[PDB]
Amino acid sequence: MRVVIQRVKGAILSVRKLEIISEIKNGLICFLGIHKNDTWEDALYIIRKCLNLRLWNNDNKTWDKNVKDLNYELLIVSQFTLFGNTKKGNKPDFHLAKEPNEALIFYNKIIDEFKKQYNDDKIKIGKFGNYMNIDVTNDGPVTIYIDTHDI
Amino acid sequence: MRVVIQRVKGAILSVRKLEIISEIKNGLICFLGIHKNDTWEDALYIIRKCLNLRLWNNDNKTWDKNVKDLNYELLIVSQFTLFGNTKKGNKPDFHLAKEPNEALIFYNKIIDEFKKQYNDDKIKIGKFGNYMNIDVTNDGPVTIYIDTHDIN
Ligand SMILES: NCC(=O)N[C@H]1[C@@H](O)[C@H](n2cnc3c(N)ncnc32)O[C@@H]1CO
Ligand SMILES: NCC(=O)N[C@H]1[C@@H](O)[C@H](n2cnc3c(N)ncnc32)O[C@@H]1CO
Repeated sequence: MRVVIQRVKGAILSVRKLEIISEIKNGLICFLGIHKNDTWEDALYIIRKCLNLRLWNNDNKTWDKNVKDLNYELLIVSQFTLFGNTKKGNKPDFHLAKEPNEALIFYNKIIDEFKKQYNDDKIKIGKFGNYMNIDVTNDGPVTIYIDTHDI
Repeated sequence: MRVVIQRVKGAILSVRKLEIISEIKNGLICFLGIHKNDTWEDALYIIRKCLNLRLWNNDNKTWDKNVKDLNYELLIVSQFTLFGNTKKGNKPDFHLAKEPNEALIFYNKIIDEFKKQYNDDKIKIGKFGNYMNIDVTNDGPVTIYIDTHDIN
C-alpha cells in the first residue's frame, strides 16, 4: 500500500453534479493507493501512521504534534496512479494496482477503520472511481511518502 | 532523488512579504526532494520524466500527452520532507536529505536545466528555504511518485 500525505490548511473536493461534496480545514490530505496484494495489515500500518505522524510543531520543538492532538481533519482520496510504473516508458503502467471493484470494498473498510481509530466527523473522503477536483491549500508545503512494502 | 508530481488546473504560490510570487494555470506541480547522494544523472532522470510523462489524454487515447505537447506549465517546489523517514517511530526523520546550502545550488542547476529542455516562461518555482503557501487545484487528481534510487 502506498500513500502520499500532504499537510494542508484546507481542501475542497468537488465532482460533477462541479459540485462540492467534501471539505476539511486544517489537517491532512492522504492520496491512497491499494496494491493488488495489499492485506489488512498493510492498511492498518497506513492508518496509524496517518493518524499519529507528527507533522506539526510545538512552540518547544519541531515535528511534535499529530492530527489528533490538534483536533484536525483528514481527507482520504483513492489514487491508483501511485502504482503508475514509469520505469519502462513515459506511458505509466498501472499493472500493480488492485482492480477497482475489490479496491472499492477494501477502501471502504479502511475508511471505516480511520473513523473507529479517530472520529466520524474528522474523516472525509472523495468519490471513488469518479473524476475529482480538489482545491488544496498546502501548508509548508509538507509532503510525506510511505510504501508499506518497504517493511 | 524523489519527486511527487501532481496534475493541476492551477497553482498560486505565496511567501512572507504573504504575497504572491508565482502562479501557473494548467500543468504539473512537482515536489522535488534532493537526496544527499544524488548525482546530476539523478536530476536528468527526474527532469525527463516530469517533462515527458504522458499524464494527459489525447482525443482517442488515454495517458498519451505530456506538459510540453499541451504547452502547459510546471511549478517546481523544493521539498526535503520527501525523505521523512517513519520506519522507526512517529517523529519523521529527515537525515537522508542533502544538506540545505549545497542542496540550493543543486536545485538551482535543476531549474536552469528545466528551462533549457522546455521554455523558461513555462517553468516557475517557489522560495527555497522559506515557508510557502500553495493554493493548488488538483485535476483528477493524478499523483505520480518517482524515486531515482529504485531505477537506472
Ligand atoms: N485519477 C483519480 C483516480 O485515481 N481514480 C481511481 C480511484 O479513485 C479508483 N481506484 C481504482 N483502483 C484503485 C486502487 N487500487 N487504489 C486507489 N484507487 C483506486 O478508481 C478510479 C479509476 O480507476
Ligand atoms: N516545508 C517546505 C520545505 O521542505 N522547504 C525546504 C526546501 O525548500 C529547502 N531544502 C532544504 N534542503 C532540501 C533538500 N535536501 N531537498 C529539497 N529541498 C530542500 O529548504 C526548506 C527548509 O529546509
